[PDB]
Amino acid sequence: QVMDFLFEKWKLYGDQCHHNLSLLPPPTELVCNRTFDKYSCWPDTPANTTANISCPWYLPWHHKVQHRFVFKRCGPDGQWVRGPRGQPWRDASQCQMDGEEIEVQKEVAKMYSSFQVMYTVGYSLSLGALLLALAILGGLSKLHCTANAIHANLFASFVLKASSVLVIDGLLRTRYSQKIGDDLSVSTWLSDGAVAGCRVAAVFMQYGIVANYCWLLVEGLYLHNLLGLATNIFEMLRIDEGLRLKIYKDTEGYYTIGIGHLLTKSPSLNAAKSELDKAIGRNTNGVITKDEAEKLFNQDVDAAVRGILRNAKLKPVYDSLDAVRRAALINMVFQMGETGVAGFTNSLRMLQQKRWDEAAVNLAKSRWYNQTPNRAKRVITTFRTGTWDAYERSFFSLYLGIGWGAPMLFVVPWAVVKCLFENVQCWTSNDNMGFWWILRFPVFLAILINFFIFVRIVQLLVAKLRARQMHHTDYKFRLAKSTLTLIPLLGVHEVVFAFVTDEHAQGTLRSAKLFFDLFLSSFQGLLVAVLYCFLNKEVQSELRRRWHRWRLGKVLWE
Amino acid sequence: SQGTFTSEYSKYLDSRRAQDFVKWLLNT
Ligand SMILES: *[C@@H]1O[C@H](CO)[C@@H](O[C@@H]2O[C@H](CO)[C@@H](O)[C@H](O)[C@H]2NC(C)=O)[C@H](O)[C@H]1NC(C)=O
Ligand SMILES: *[C@@H]1O[C@H](CO)[C@@H](O[C@@H]2O[C@H](CO)[C@@H](O)[C@H](O)[C@H]2NC(C)=O)[C@H](O)[C@H]1NC(C)=O
Repeated sequence: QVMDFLFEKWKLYGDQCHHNLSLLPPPTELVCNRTFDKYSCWPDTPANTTANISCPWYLPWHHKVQHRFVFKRCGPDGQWVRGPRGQPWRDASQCQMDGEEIEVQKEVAKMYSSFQVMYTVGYSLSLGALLLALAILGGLSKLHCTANAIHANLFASFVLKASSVLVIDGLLRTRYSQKIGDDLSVSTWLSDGAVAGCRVAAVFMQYGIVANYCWLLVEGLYLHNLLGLATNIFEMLRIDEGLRLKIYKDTEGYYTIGIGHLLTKSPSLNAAKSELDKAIGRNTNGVITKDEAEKLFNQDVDAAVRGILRNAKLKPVYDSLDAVRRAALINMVFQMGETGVAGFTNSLRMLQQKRWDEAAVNLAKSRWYNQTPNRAKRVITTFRTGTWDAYERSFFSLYLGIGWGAPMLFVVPWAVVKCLFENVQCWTSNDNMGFWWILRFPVFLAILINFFIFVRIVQLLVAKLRARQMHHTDYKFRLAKSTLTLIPLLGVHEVVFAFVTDEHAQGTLRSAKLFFDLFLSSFQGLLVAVLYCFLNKEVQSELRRRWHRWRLGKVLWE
Repeated sequence: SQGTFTSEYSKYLDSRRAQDFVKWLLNT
């Protein structure tokens, strides 16, 4: 608003200079006629004598230079002393801004450009990593999973923030690189300008900033969910087959409780009661609880695993699987039988070859998919993704609402306040700007919420690790690792730079301290990219495999 | 601090342009 204030004040000087000159009386001697040499207002000045008027009030630094004067010599010929190329000349040397400030401004110009190249590099490489991470997740078709969908949207917010910062600095060069042509050029520059673009981009940055906070809260929320929701082999079959606490009868006629646990093949239901008592060690009349059923089911899986290892066709594939995909195999040996699953020769081969995508396509081309498409969809997903995601209730719709809905509630009201009451420069102003808190409240609330869930997560992770419940190979541990590093990585940054950026006094020290914070935070995109994509073992494996199929393709054949 | 830096920078660019308009008033 300094360029805007000065052009308005100079036009005012220009207008009221002509009026002030009109009311002057006609001369009585040889005089230099009343003029406005576009810089100052000159009255009728007698020949030889030098005129002196106070510095023009339209100047931004008028407050300081207030008492000084501008001079102009009137020639002995009656016309004003002209310049070298016959131009309007005057001595406004003592109306100029402080020589000390011009040198200091030349120094701030160097550091603003020096700091710009540095953070532009940081933002460029963190954005580059992000686009590559989104390309990888997307390309490998791994964006189906609830975890990856969250990561992609977290990446999208870090893309938006980083990219809108570069657009703002880019537009600021484009605008201020322009030359002061004429008064028409200035009028076109201020009024009919792309100052709107600057501000549209600022809104995307503000939204970027808050959405970053929200998408990191949903990471903590999704993890807090996964850890509590401890899905196992028993849980998937309690869904697929169903738990039956009372004494039921199997399809063949014989008595069977829980998840198809046979007691006696004979039709004697009275004798079956005495057989059930042998397992737990006490009388139950014919009904067992959840803890009794899952302890008894863990014998069925131990018995089914034994058989799979004794089977020459199933043992090669079984060993080349993780604990989750093994559960999907043990699951279909429960519905199909041991000899039945051994029939999936082609599918089992590619499931051993880790070709999860094409394995899932021909497993769906099976006669088994047609008979039970519901149960097949879930186990086919478990083989494709290596996660219990198909057997867990997703809150993904909520997560989009938290991640993108919540910043929406505060950025657009802010953008309205900004539009009416604080429509100045580029709108990027973040702290102690009056109604700064409109955008700070949602982030304060997200760090506060994200703090309490972190503690709950670490409390429940320590407990689950001490109870040998979670093994260092389970995908939940691997996800827990990258999430529980990112949260204290970003958390500590906030705490530290709250003391580092305590420099309130305007200068180069303040500017470098401001730069220190923003520079270290420019790499954040690269952090989320490595943690949620590049360090992912499954992503690393798929890329390694798709590269070896390329190494055989264009080298051996072509 | 990004927004706060970009802010001070634009506050500067504007003040820098304002004095350069005064150079235009002094030369024409
Ligand atoms: C005297 O100073 C003023 C500067 O504006 C000029 O005088 C005007 O001259 C025009 C003719 O060009 C007349 O129509 C006006 O009546 C004059 N203004 C007044 C209020 O007298 C001119 O540049 C200067 N020269 C003289 C001697 O007129
Ligand atoms: C601006 O120039 C004028 C010349 O007209 C200065 O005023 C004269 O100063 C003399 C000093 O001998 C005094 O008689 C009067 O104050 C002025 N002359 C008359 C009779 O009006 C004035 O000082 C200059 N202003 C400054 C300080 O820049």
